[PDB]
Amino acid sequence: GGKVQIINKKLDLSNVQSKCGSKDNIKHVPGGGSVQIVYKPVDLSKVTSKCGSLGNIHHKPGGGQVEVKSEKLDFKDRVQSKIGSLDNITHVPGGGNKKIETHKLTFR
Amino acid sequence: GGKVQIINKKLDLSNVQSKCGSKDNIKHVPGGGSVQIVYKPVDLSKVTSKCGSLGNIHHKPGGGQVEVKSEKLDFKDRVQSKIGSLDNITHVPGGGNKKIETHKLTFR
Amino acid sequence: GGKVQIINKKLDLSNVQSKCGSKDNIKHVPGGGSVQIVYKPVDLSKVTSKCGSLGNIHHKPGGGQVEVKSEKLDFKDRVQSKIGSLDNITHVPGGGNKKIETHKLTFR
Amino acid sequence: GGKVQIINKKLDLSNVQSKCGSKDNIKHVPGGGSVQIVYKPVDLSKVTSKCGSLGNIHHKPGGGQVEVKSEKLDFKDRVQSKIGSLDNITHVPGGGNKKIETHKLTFR
Amino acid sequence: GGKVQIINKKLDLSNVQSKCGSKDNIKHVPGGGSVQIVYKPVDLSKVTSKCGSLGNIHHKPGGGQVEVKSEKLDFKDRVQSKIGSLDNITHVPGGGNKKIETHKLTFR
Amino acid sequence: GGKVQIINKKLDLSNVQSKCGSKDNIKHVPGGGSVQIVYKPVDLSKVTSKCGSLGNIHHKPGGGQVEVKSEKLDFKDRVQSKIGSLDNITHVPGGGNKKIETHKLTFR
Amino acid sequence: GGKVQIINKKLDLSNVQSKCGSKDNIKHVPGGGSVQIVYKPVDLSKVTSKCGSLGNIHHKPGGGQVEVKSEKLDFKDRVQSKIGSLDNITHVPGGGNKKIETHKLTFR
Amino acid sequence: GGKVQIINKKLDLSNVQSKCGSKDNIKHVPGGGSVQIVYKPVDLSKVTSKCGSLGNIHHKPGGGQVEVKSEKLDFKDRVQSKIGSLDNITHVPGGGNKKIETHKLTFR
Amino acid sequence: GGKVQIINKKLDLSNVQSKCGSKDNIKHVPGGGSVQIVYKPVDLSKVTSKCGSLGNIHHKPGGGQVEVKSEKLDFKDRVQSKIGSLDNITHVPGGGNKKIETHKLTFR
Amino acid sequence: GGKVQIINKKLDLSNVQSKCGSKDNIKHVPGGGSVQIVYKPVDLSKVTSKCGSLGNIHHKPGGGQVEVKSEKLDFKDRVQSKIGSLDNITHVPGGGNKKIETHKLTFR
Repeated sequence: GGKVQIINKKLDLSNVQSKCGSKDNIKHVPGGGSVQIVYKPVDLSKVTSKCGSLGNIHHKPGGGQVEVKSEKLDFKDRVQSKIGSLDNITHVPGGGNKKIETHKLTFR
Repeated sequence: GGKVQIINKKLDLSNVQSKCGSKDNIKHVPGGGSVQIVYKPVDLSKVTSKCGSLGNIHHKPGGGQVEVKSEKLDFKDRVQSKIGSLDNITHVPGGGNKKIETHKLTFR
Repeated sequence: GGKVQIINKKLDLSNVQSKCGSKDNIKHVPGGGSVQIVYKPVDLSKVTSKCGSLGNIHHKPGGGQVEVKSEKLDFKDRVQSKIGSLDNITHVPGGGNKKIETHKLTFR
Repeated sequence: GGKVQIINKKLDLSNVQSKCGSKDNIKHVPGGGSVQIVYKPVDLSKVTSKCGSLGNIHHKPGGGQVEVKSEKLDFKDRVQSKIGSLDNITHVPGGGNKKIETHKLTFR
Repeated sequence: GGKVQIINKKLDLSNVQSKCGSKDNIKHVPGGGSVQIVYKPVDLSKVTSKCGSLGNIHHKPGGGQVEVKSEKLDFKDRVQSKIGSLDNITHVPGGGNKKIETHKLTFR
Repeated sequence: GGKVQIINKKLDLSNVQSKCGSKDNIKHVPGGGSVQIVYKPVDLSKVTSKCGSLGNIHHKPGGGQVEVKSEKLDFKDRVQSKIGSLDNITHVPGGGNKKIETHKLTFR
Repeated sequence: GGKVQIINKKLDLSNVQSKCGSKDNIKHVPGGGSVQIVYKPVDLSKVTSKCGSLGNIHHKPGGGQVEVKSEKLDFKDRVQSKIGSLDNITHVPGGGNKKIETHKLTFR
Repeated sequence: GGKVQIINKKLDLSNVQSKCGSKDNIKHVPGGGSVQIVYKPVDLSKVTSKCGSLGNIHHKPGGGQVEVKSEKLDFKDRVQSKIGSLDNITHVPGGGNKKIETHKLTFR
Repeated sequence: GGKVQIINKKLDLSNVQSKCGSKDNIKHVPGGGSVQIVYKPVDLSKVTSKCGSLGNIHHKPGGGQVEVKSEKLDFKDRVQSKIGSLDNITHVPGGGNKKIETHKLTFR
Repeated sequence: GGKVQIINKKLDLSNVQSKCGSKDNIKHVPGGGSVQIVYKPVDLSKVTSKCGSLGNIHHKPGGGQVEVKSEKLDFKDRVQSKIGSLDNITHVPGGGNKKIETHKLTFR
């Protein structure tokens, strides 16, 4: 018959801030003629502010409980592909350029 | 017969802030002639503010409960594809350029 | 019959800040004609502010509980692919350039 | 029947800050004609501020509990691929250059 | 029946700061025609500020508990690939250069 | 009574070309925030092709002619002005820059 | 009574070319925040192709002609001005720079 | 009564070329924050191709002609000015620089 | 009564070339923050190709002609000015530099 | 009554080339923060190709001609100015430098 006693008096808590930056995939692209791939971004982040909070309360003297919490996250991947291919490209951001060529020949 | 006693008096809690930035996939693109792919962004983020809160209360003395919480998340992937291909491209953001060619020949 | 006693009085807590920077994949790209790949960014970060908070309370004298918490995260990968290929490229950001050629020949 | 007694009085805690910098993958790229690959960034970072906080309270005299906490993280990788290939490239950021050639011949 | 007594009075704690720099993969690249690969950055860092905080409290006299905490992190890798290949490149950031050639011939 | 005799027979004249480049004042300016002044460009150029042509023929034996050809071109200039002034300028073509200031104070 | 006799037979003249480059004042300026002044460019150039041509023919035996050809070109200049002034300038083409200041104070 | 006789037969003249380069004042400037002044470029150049051509023919036996050809070109200049002034400048093309200041104070 | 006789037969003239390079004032400047002044470039150059050509023909026996050719070119200059002034400059093309200052104080 | 006889037969003239290099004032400057002045370049050059050509022909027996050719070129200069001044300059092309100062104080 044990006793748990938690007395809180005159508690003044303030300014508990938790901030995170932006997570943008493809943003602000004025360039062109490119290949930009973001392949499978997985986000399991956690931004948390706790201020004067309590957890779970479990008063179970002499009990035979079975508490099971399971969180199975599977990301098995079998990737046999062709990602991000770019060729036969002429890219001229400059001005006043003359006689630019790009030739490709292929025989099979 | 144990006793749990939690007394809270004169509690003044304020300013508990939790902020997160934007998560944009393809935003603000004035460039052109490109390939921009965001393939499968999975978001499991959590932005939480707790202020003077309590969890679950479980008063089960001498009990035989079976509490099971399961969260199965499956993302098995078999990708055999062709992602982000870009060729035979002339890209001229510059001004006053002359005689730009891009030739490709293929035989099979 | 043990006793746990936690007395808090005249508590003044303030300014608990937890900040993190931005996590952007492909941002602010005015260049072009490139290949930019972010392949599988996995984020399990945690930004946390705790201020005057308590954890879980478990008052179980003489109990036979079985508490199991499992978190299985699987990222098995079998990647046999072709990532980030770029050829047969002429890239002229300069101005006033003359007679630039890029030739490729292939026989199989 | 042991007794645990924690008395806190006249507690003045302030300014507990925890900050982290930005984690950006491909940011601020005005160059072009390149290959930029960020392959699998895994983030398990933790930014934490604790101020006047307590952990879990477990009052279990004479108990036979079995508390198991498991966190299995698997990242088995079998990568047999071709990452970051770039050839047959002419790259002229300079101005006023003349007669630049790049030739490639292949026989199989 | 032992007794644990922790009395705190007139506690004035302030200015507990913990800061870390930015962790950016590919940032601020005005150069071009290059190959830039960041292959698998794993981050398990921890930035922590504790100010007047307590750990877990375990009052279990004469108990037979089994507390097991396991954290298995697996990163087995079998990489047989071709990472970061760059050839047949002419790269002229200078100005006023004349007659630059780069030839490659291959027979198999 | 002198005699002037000019006999031309079997004359085959071809390919007499006279070309000049462009004379542009302010052309192809993607930059900004500048002061670009072209003050009084005077052009008296002459591009001429003559092929099998003859000049003036003057048959004046024993004459008292007065032939006067005058071409007076005056460009007297008295410039007491303020040309091309540019100040109190912040010019940031770069990206990701922080906290740039430009202050000017004047007392008369 | 003198005689001038010029006989031309079987004349085959070809390929008489006279070319000049471009004369551009302010061309191809992607830079900014500058002062660019071209003050009074005077062009009296002459690009000429003559092929099988003759000049003026003057048959004036015993004459008292007065032939006067005058070409007066005046460019008297009295410039007391302020040309090309640029100050109080911050110019940052670079990226990721921090805390750049430029202060000017003046008292008269 | 003298006689001038010029007989030309079987004349084959070809390939008479006269070329000159470009004369550009301010061209191809990607730099910025500068002062670039071209003050009074005077061009009296002459690019000439003559192929099988004759000059003026003057048959004036016993004449009293007065032939006067005058070409007066005046460029008297009295310049008392302030050309090309540039100060109080911070110029940072580099990246990642911190805390750059430029201060000017003046008292009169 | 003297006789001048010039007989030309079977004349084969070819390949008479006269070329000159470019005369550019301010060209190809990617640097910045500078003062670049080209003050009064006077060009009186002459690029000439003569191939099988004759000069002026003057058949004036016993004449009293007065032939005067005058070419007066005046460039009197009285320059009392301030050309090319540049101060109070911080110029950082390098990267990663810290705490650069440039201070100027003036009292009159 | 003297006789001048010039007979040319079977004349084969070829390959008469006269070339000159470029005369550029301020070209290809990637450096910055400098003072670059080209003050009054006067060009009276002459590039000439003569191939099978004749000069002026003057058949004036017993004449009293007065032939005067005058070419007056005046460049009197009175320069009392201040050309090319540059001070109070910090110039850091290097990277990773710390704490660079440049101070100037003036009293009059």
